[PDB]
Formats: sequence, structure tokens, C-alpha cells
Amino acid sequence: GEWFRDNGKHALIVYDDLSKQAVAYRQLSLLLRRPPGREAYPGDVFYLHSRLLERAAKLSEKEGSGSLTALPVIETQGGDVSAYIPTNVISITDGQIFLEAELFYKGIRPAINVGLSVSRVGSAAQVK
Amino acid sequence: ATLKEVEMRLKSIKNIEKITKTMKIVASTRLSKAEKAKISAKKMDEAEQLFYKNAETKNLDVKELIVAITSDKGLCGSIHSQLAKAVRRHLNDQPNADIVTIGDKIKMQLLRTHPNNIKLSINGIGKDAPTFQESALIADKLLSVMKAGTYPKISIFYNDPVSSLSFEPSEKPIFNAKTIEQSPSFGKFEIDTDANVPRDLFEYTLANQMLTAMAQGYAAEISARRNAMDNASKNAGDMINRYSILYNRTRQAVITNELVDIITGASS
Amino acid sequence: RKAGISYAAYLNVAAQAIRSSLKTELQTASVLNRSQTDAFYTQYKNASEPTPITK
Repeated sequence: GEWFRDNGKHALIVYDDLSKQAVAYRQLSLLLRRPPGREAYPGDVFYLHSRLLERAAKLSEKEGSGSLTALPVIETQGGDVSAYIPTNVISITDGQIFLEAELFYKGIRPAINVGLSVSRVGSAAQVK
Repeated sequence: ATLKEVEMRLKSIKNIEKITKTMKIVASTRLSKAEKAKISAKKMDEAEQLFYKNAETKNLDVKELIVAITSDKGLCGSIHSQLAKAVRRHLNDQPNADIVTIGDKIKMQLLRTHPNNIKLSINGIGKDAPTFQESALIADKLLSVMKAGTYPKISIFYNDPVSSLSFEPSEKPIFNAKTIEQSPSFGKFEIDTDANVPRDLFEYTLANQMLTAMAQGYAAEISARRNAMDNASKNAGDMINRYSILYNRTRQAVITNELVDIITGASS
Repeated sequence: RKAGISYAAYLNVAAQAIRSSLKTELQTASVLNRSQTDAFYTQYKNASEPTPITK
């Protein structure tokens, strides 16, 4: 996807989902016998994501003004946004779209929790 | 799943259980108070209605004014709902009545069903035991803004507190100035034809017998709130016991899991 | 008191006097409940209609 960004073009990458990636990384490490951390995860299962998600950028004019936009996906168990990985990634990103079965099954689709959901780039990233 | 989530759910339940177990007792604080104004009410009924009993006062058949009484305060079982029943039941045998609602819960119970009928509405009611001053002014506004004394029939609706354990939505008539005159045995009385005794006695009665309904409806409600909160805080108590088991398990599995996590972190 | 009030109001006006000139010593808890009210009223048509005045 970076090729597009690096040559005056614009890509949009979707990581569906990053939860499963994190599970894969924990497997490697445990089998490499690298010592585990919180929830049996590697000691830097934040850096994993933080380095990945910093690669989505908007380049300067001197670089051709190209862009990589990212939409990572994370999956929660019972809506627990307090959990290790969901928190890690909430911290990395520029905002979040929260989806809820409670709203979904009430007919509301997409099940976007309007209160919690923000796009910090905001009205600067939106048609006038 | 999370100890935090279970901690909050256990607190809001026990809190509910204080709220209801206190409203249960704030009711019993008010329970004796309720029987004072209840017998005193039924006592003036015996005193003030015995005239009309003796005059054989009945409805001139020559357009009704229906007055419903409850309260602004909810959480009292089916005080509001089954008075609304009996008022609808009555609104089938004469659909065209004007409705005056005293209390906010009977207002919206009836506003759901016959929103065209309600034509005046009294607020800030359930809070204390009922008074003549309230009655008389609501009465005064009934005469003024509603033209009560032009109605072929006037009806009061309230719940009559049969027991301490159950109540019964009842209905009572108010006879106007004309209706008092044309009663059969009205002549039996040497009312001085000078003052319009029929006008003043109507005005006095309208106020007086609204207060009797109010005092009675009030009492029955107190018992409904005593009984409803008796059930609520018992259910809540039952929830607490269950959740206290679920809290205690999650309490432990959260200690266990942290420890396994730590112990694993030194497997090397 | 015609082109104006009613017998029961006309009677409540005098009814406050007895209560509010009974020595404070025993103007009781329940006694003051009788001498003021919180009631409001709102007229209606079709949904609400006119203003919500005090009593």
C-alpha cells in the first residue's frame, strides 16, 4: 500500500482484524520461549501495532502529497474496551468507530455508538 | 465478565434496594398519617352526604364533566392504571365528557387514550396529604375556567381504599345548583328561600367532596407504595444474593488469573 | 363577591385566619400543610393548549 503513498497516489489499507494478528504474534514468541507479559502476550504487543499504524501517513508536497489511510479492525469479547489489545490500539489510532449488538439488534445499522465514536481529524476531513 | 462490570452491577442493584426499602418505610412513616385523613374523610361523607340522601337528590336528565383523581408521584403499583381502566369503562357509556385530571400520572394514562377529552389539568399534587385549600381552589378554577355549574352531570373518580392490602377505583356524583332544587324531598327542609342555598351548597360540596376523594385516593396510594416497595426491595434483595455469588467468583478468578499470568511470566 | 370568587374560596379565605392566628406554640407540622399548596393548572385542547398558571 505504501507504494501508492510514495508516488503521488492514495491507498486505503484495511487490517481485518488486528486481534488475530496479535494472537499469531503471541504464538511465535511463546514458542520461541521469549518470556510472556500481560495476558501471555509479548512484552511489546503495543509496538507491533504502533509501528504498523504509524506507516499510514499524509506525505508533504516535497514528497508528492500521497497518502496511506488505515482502517484497523479489533474485536472485543463482550464489549470489553478495557482489555489489553483493544486499549493498545485505541491509543494508537486517530479515532474509533464503536459497534454494538445492543444497537444492532434494535435495528440501528450500522451499530455505531455515536457517543464513544470520534474522528479526531474531524470536520477538517469532511466535505464543506 | 469483568470485575469492574460486576462491581458496578452489584452496586446499582444494592442502591436500588436502599431506594425501595426506604420508600417502603417512608410509606409506613406515612401509614398512620394515612388513616387519620382517611376516616376523617369517610366521616364527613356520612355527615355531608346525609342531606342529599334525605332530599332524594338525583340527576336531572335535562354533556358530562369527569374529574379523575390520582397524583403526580408514581411507583405505586397500579393506582394510576386501573383508575384509568374504570374511567375508560365509563367513557364507553358516555364518550363526549370533558376530562379534568388531578395528578400527572392519571393525566398521561388518559392522554394516551382520549387526548381530545382532557381540557384542564392540575399539577404538584401527590406530595403531602390533601387539603381543603387545594380542593377549594381547584374547585374555584373548576367553576371559573370550566363552567362546572352548567353541566347535566358532574363525576368524581378516585380509588377507594377498601383494605390496607387492596383498593377499589370508585366514582361519585356532584349535583349542581338546579339539581339540588328539583330533588323530590328538597321541600322536607325549611331552607330559607332567601339566599340561594342550592348555589352555595353546591360550591361548598364540590370543594368538600373532592377533598374526600383526594384524602381517600391518597390513603390507598400510600398502601400501594408500601406494598409495591415491599415487593421491589425483596426482588432487589434476591438479585443481590445472586450477584454476590457472581461478584465473589469473578473476584477470585481475577486473583487466580493475575497470579497464573505472573507465575507464567517466570516459567523461564 | 359576585362577578368574582366562590363560596368555598370565600370560605377558605377566612379558613386561613383561624390557622394563622393560632399561637405558633401549637401551629403544628400538619397544620401548616393545610395553610399552603403547591398546585398548578394548565388548560388543554386537542396535546396541550394554553399557559400553566399557579393556584
